[PDB]
Amino acid sequence: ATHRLLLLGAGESGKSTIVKQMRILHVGEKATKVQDIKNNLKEAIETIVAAMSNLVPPVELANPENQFRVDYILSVMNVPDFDFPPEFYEHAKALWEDEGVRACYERSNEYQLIDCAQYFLDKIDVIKQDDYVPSDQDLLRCRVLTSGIFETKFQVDKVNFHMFDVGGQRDERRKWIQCFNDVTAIIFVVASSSYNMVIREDNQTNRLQEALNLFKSIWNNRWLRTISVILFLNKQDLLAEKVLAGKSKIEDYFPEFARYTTPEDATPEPGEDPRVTRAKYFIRDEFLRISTASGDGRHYCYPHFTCAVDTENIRRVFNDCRDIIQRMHL
Amino acid sequence: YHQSYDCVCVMFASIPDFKEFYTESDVNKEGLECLRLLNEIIADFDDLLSKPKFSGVEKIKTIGSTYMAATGLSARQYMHIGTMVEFAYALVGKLDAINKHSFNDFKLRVGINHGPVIAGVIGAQKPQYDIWGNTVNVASRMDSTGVLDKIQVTEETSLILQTLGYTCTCRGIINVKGKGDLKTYFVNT
Amino acid sequence: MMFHKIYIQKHDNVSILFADIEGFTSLASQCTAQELVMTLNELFARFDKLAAENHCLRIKILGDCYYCVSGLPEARADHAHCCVEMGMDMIEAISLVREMTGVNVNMRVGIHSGRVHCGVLGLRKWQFDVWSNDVTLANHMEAGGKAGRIHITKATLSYLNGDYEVEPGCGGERNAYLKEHSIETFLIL
Ligand SMILES: Nc1nc2c(ncn2[C@@H]2O[C@H](COP(=O)(O)OP(=O)(O)OP(O)(O)=S)[C@@H](O)[C@H]2O)c(=O)[nH]1
Ligand SMILES: C=C[C@@]1(C)CC(=O)[C@]2(O)[C@@]3(C)[C@@H](O)CCC(C)(C)[C@@H]3[C@H](O)[C@H](OC(C)=O)[C@@]2(C)O1
Ligand SMILES: Nc1ncnc2c1ncn2[C@@H]1CC[C@H](COP(=O)(O)OP(=O)(O)OP(=O)(O)O)O1
Ligand SMILES: [Cl-]
Ligand SMILES: [Mg+2]
Ligand SMILES: [Mg+2]
Ligand SMILES: [Mn+2]
Repeated sequence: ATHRLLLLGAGESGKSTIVKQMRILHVGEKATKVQDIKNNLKEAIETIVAAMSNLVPPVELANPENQFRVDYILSVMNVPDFDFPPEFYEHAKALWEDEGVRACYERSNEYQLIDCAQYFLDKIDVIKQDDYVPSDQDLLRCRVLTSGIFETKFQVDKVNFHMFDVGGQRDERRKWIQCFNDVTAIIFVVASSSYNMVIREDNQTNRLQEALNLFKSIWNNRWLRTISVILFLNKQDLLAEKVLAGKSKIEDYFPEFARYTTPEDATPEPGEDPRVTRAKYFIRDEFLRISTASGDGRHYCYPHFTCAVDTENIRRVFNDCRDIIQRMHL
Repeated sequence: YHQSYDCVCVMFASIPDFKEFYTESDVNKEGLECLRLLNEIIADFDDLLSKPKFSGVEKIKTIGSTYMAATGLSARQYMHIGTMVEFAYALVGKLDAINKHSFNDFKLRVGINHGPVIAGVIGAQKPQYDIWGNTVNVASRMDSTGVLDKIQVTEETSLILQTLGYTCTCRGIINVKGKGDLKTYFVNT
Repeated sequence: MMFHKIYIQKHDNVSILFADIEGFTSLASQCTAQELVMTLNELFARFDKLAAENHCLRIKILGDCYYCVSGLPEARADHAHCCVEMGMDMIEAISLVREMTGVNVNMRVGIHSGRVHCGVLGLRKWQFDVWSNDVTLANHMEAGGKAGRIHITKATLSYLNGDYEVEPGCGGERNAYLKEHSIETFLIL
């Protein structure tokens, strides 16, 4: 018995991460990913530093000494083959310790910053080493844009799976069609914590709103009328962290949130703050509210709260997916 | 048997961007998945022929991803020409619908001409109806030298369209392979 | 099923031949629609007969463009030879029709071998056809050919088993597609 799962969702939602977790779960190369991890690191610091003078109001450095390091970073920003001299890591680390740089980082939702920014900058001392070996979590956090369609195959209890990973950005979506025919089920990934952010494509469209429009496009599509959708409400960790912080209020981006109460049948995790419960379920309902409008039994929607960078959470939710495929005879 | 006609309107509707969309990989089954979409596109165009307002439209064939059709084969002596332009608008609606569900942005490029043609079957293999002539050649040139989202017509075709209440904008004089300098117009939508 | 049933099947190890008239638009601008059709029917009827004699399956006729494939429907290891022999007879037939008609007819011939997808598209007016990068290449080989000669690719030459004498094609310098794709062409003597 073989199943063909397709991964859809907007860019940076976590699709490629889900595929990686499949290898760590159901399936020498770490030496090539190092270069990518360093690029993420470089890209992270330069983006924060470049945004400082462009924000309204601008963010000032806490240490005038670091102004020279800022000048340093900006000069090498477009260097094709960067050789990463030990100097770079020193300057980068010093900037990351500057309070000004931190305050700018806090307002990262006001510009385009990769998700692994904080993860890598906190371990510069680890990556700088010439004998550095990437951990599992490092490879999971490493971000590299997907362009084209990739196929991954794995077995789970003698059951075959063919997982297709595609690009989530606008220009790439034109390729999805090539995987619509005879798809066992679709896995729609959503970056739940991206409610206070806008897409890269135009710098205006709200990231969560884009997710919603895209889901409505897939759920109501003419060639997917009988195809069920497994909805991964990804980035649960960043969602909770944001909700608790209290700086960005969900109701400032999605007004309707002010009239939302937690459903009775809600199953919160042990020790989970009510505010987090209320937020994660609100987001789930915005998506369910679309899946409810049409379909009429010829296909359903199966929600799941998810954190792709957690092999623990993924093993659990994917097992739940395994059950859905088999008991529904898909 | 071949039959002559004096006033038949021919149309060639292309999708210039399809060739680029088409690729062969192990994921798309050596281009089969791409052809699956072309089949959906042609099918939606073919379904317009059943609309009562298009009963006078004859689909001749499909060259690759180009759609070839004609009106006036079942013969305001000129209304059939205006109808051909109405059919070209409807294809755009159908292609826009496909784009919506396939996350693409395919655009149609039309060319229309009118005049005498010869209709019938040719060769010795299969009974395939077709139309020939300089009129059919020029219609096709109006497509290949056309612009995306535009309908390019010839001078006399433009005059007929105007009598029917159509606005046309001069594209200028272009050197058409085999014909030389021809003045052509763009229909105003 | 939400996708229309597709009537398409894949086929490996086949050959594709294209043939096209040189300056057909210029020719159709000189003689009556009747003459053009009589001349064109005199030519293609013979081709169609020559097709069956050479185990070639005629696909379709696009005005002045004539094309067929070998290895279809049923497989045949003699494929490359069939198209080569088909071109041979074709070029000769063109010369006879040129003599008794008086019309200046000349055609370029092109051949390539590889895989294709074949069948039909849409709902109305079905017509057997072929699609694939290899088919696209064969089409360009014709465009990059020479008046009254058979232009073949290296891929096709490897199926010929050395039964025909060829010479450097230099198609790269006659057609942009052939160059950008690093194609090595030849010309059968
Ligand atoms: N903290 C956190 N980071 C996550 C989570 N899921 C994914 N990420 C990170 O977000 C980034 C983007 O994820 P990725 O998988 O690359 O997106 P994508 O959907 O494949 O993106 P694309 O190819 O359409 S452009 C990666 O750095 C990844 O590690 C999550 O649940 N929590
Ligand atoms: C459908 C896609 C693709 C790529 C497939 C293909 O091989 C073609 O259909 C051929 C070559 C092929 O079908 C043979 C006939 C003809 C008429 C020569 C085609 C056109 O040139 C198509 O392009 C156009 C412009 O319609 C092309 C190239 O399109
Ligand atoms: N019934 C038809 N079906 C499809 N295409 C047609 C039909 N009638 C004519 N055509 C087309 C439009 C013009 C084209 C013939 O001209 P073509 O573009 O081959 O050039 P040409 O013959 O003038 O010059 P050349 O072949 O030397 O470049 O074939
Ligand atoms: Cl998203
Ligand atoms: Mg990706
Ligand atoms: Mg031609
Ligand atoms: Mn020609």
